[PDB]
Amino acid sequence: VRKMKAIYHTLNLCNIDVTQKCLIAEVWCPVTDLDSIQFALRRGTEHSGSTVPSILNRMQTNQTPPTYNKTNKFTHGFQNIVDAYGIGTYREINPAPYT
Amino acid sequence: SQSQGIQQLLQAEKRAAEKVADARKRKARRLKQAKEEAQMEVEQYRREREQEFQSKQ
Repeated sequence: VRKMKAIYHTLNLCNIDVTQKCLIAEVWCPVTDLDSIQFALRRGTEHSGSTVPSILNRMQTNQTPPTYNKTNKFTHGFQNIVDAYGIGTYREINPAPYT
Repeated sequence: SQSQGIQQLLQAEKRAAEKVADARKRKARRLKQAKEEAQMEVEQYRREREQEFQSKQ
């Protein structure tokens, strides 16, 4: 139930087109993981009976992107004590590996 | 390319709307034609039954 709720809430945070039963949304995603996203989209739409191409196309990124630092079971804690002071500038040098 | 995708989808939606409204206009026209033809067929029936009456008479 929680998952369904999250899904619908996510879809609310979108712009539903008026003239077609199709949805456009902008998303942030890792660049390196874009292929993984497209494969996931392929599987998702394949489950859907309409098999819409569902093509995600990059836009001239020009708003401030979020700062994504990949962490694991070990490094997550160190990243958090850094984040506690503030979130680094996009493409800032991450101090955590030295912390 | 999304702004172009947007423009393409808007053009497709424009055409779709035009095609459906046109179908509705056609529906109205066909309905009127249906009534006109029906009345002509009714007259044909009237003529034939009048001829049958004359034969019987």
